Amino acid sequence: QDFQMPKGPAEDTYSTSWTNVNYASDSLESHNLDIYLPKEQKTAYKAIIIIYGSAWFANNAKAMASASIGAPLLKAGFAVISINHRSSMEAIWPAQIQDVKAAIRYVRSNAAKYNIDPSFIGITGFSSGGHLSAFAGVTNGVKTLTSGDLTVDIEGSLGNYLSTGSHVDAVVDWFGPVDMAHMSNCVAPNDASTPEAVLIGKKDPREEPDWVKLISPINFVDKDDPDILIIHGDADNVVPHCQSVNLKNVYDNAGAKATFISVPGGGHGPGCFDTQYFKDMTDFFTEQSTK
Repeated sequence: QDFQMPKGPAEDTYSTSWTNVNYASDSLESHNLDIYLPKEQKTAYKAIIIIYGSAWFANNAKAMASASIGAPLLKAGFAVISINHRSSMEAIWPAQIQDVKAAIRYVRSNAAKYNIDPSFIGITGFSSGGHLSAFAGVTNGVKTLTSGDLTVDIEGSLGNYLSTGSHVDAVVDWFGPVDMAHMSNCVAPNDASTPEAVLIGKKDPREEPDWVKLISPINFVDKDDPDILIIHGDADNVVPHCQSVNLKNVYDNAGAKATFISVPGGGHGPGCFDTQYFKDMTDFFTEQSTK
């Protein structure tokens, strides 16, 4: 009757909540995040960072990501930290990834204050958030990436915790676009009308091999990189299934560890956010948290 779309995780799934905390020591809402500790109270919680999907367009949707995936993470026993990032329309790449990295230095540096054990900081996201999650899980320890004559600052200088590591320990990628060389028909780059074109500054990806390489985490997968779980629906009409197939193939051929879960009849979210696959995520994140 009076209806309210779910805003953040349900109230009974957490004991403690800090909302609209800035992680960049500035005044931008694109640089805020929210933190939730489980109901089952403990001395410390290992942490999972989450990122909304939005074709990189949104800068204010951390409550959607919380509402979608936060409850199973809280019930599994992890602190859940949901972040904002800047819109592709207000800062082109690498801005989004510098935001994620800054958010990570924030969580790790201040873990104690939030009763976070920084022993483990996993990361997850859906769609473009899954992209950003994955881009972090293949760039632990990297401050710039260069392709041809193009150089991008991945770590950035955002905020006041630059000495703290900006690394993540495990990744769950929910149907993210991770191979932009093959987004069109799964064989080619898209044209300049698409969200990756805006991400690289309204250039035609078909003309920009270097930009396309440096927004595509599939290009940096290494044997030693943190393990990853990839979940994609085989009827996804927005980001094609082939993306996740490719990412898994690359993890497999580089000597790294990827699990790929394909969701039959799964849309771009629909059918994928079932108990079954939330469990795949929480089981994964638990095994990683303990190993």
